[PDB]
Amino acid sequence: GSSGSSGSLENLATAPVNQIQETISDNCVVIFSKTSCSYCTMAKKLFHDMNVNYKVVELDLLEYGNQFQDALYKMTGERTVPRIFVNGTFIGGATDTHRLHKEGKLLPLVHQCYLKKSKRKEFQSGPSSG
Repeated sequence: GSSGSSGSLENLATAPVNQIQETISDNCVVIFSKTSCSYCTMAKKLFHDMNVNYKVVELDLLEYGNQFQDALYKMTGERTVPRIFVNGTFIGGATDTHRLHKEGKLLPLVHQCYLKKSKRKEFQSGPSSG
């Protein structure tokens, strides 16, 4: 916690939020959690047991954690952890994600990120200069 000399941050067009959007877009499953909660392990245990290659990231340890921490809070609307992101959509948290698998509302997506990738007759948005 820090008080005073607050209410002013450098201006830039490279917010930490955009950096994440790309991560979830490329990757298949990203779990943004910290090392201050217990549920943090639940998520890992859930996927780990499912044998579904997952990608967790500890913000607490990350120097710029307080940053990527907020950006997410806006994409989810809450500040709870861990945080599971599938297909650029906050399907829910540790508990929620756990329930889905049961109702089979999580697998249907897990088999999508990778699906529809193999080279095929399809136009995709890509950068180009010369």
